[PDB]
Amino acid sequence: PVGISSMVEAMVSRARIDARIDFESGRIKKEEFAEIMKICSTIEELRRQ
Amino acid sequence: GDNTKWNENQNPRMFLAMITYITRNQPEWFRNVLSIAPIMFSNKMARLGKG
Amino acid sequence: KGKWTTNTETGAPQLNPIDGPLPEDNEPSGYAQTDCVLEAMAFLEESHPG
Amino acid sequence: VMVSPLAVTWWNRNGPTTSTVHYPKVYKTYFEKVERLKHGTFGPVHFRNQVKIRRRVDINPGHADLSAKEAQDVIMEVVFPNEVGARI
Amino acid sequence: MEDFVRQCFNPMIVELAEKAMKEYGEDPKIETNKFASICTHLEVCFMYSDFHFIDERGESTIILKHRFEIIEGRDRTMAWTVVNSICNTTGVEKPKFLPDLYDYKENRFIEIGVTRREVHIYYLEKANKIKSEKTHIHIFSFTGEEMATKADYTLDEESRARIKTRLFTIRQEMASRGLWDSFRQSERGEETIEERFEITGTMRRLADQSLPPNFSSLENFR
Amino acid sequence: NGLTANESGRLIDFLKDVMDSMDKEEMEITTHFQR
Repeated sequence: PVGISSMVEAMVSRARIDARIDFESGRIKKEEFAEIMKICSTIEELRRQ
Repeated sequence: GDNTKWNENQNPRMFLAMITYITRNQPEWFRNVLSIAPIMFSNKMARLGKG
Repeated sequence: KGKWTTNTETGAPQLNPIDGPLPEDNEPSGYAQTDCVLEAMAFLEESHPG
Repeated sequence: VMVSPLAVTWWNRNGPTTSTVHYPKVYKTYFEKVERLKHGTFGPVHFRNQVKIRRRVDINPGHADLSAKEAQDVIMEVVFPNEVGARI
Repeated sequence: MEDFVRQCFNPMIVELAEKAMKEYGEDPKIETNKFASICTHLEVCFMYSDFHFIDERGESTIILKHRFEIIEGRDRTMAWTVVNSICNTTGVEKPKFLPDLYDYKENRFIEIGVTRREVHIYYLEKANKIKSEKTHIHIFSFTGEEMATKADYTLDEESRARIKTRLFTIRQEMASRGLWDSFRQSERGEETIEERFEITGTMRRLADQSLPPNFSSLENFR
Repeated sequence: NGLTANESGRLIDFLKDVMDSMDKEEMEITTHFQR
């Protein structure tokens, strides 16, 4: 891979996009999508500290 | 035939001259980057093993 | 049989045999002539232009 | 972890079995080699002076006339479609 | 002009624009009109996205699923992978050029543009540049002129009016600063910086001692 | 040591960084000692 961005930034971006796509496809229930989104928010906030 | 002391009689200065001639009429940055390696090899220090 | 100098940056002795005296015996020598090597490179370029 | 060779053999006799149907398709080159060999026909052996010339030959019974870049693009499209990038 | 952009925008917008502009190897202190254009672009796109969701059935929702997915403000790699993922999951073929955002209710990539000039000229320019018929196009104007494909406004009238007012007030603020007339937008010329590799400092000194005996500097030997 | 010219990832950038480091007046290193 090539990129100036840090690991966590690309990781969280990919996580959000994949989560949204998977939920849209209907392969995952709403509870799992909400939980992964909450954990992604947790990761983003911990990234700052 | 075979060449004796191949790596002892080759001078980094001569490689610098060869690289300078090869890179004639070329951008200055390219000549510099290509010719720096012989310069570094000319002023080289060797560690004396473990002891 | 070369030129002894003292590096101004590392402060270490350095030996420069380029353009040194031509060999007088068959023993190994490090006295490579700049003009001869440049001539060889030029003739190589001529034989294989470009 | 650090394991003994015995473990491997154990897996080969007590490990979980899984279906293996894509393997002939995925490893298509090797199975092409074996299938070609099994159907070959041999002839007489001629004892005579052999003159061998050193030449550049292509060792690839199966290839689609692709270089490294094109092959990489196709492989990315098939295996990693989401990571292909700008290429079309 | 720089300080105005920094202070009259949300920190996220300025940070994203600065990172994206740096990602191309250009110094922000040099280019400001491009910086202003990209930051305004990010602001307008975020407003075009913020405060629109999709309910369970799949109708409009205004304060959950996000109706608009943003593509700008990201590295080439991230943007391209999201474009590919959306194209593969939904079915709409991806375009040769990077769009601006994507809507799931219409399941289509929509372009967003904000420019001082009239809507018609830039609309024609973008249409003939992207050369796309399956991607929605939306062009706004600093003076309120705004139009989309077949005059189809995806956003509700209230949202469009809010975005137009935001654009007008930012334009008024730049005019108050006095540099509005000297902004005139900008376009990416893809300027190529000449490669430079110079031998200076201690290295140069070393280069001066790595020559045959009858020379005193690298320049003379060269 | 405040030498971040190689962030681009290009080898030539790393060479520029090496030259700049050689131009530095002082260098800082980290050493591990166990006692």
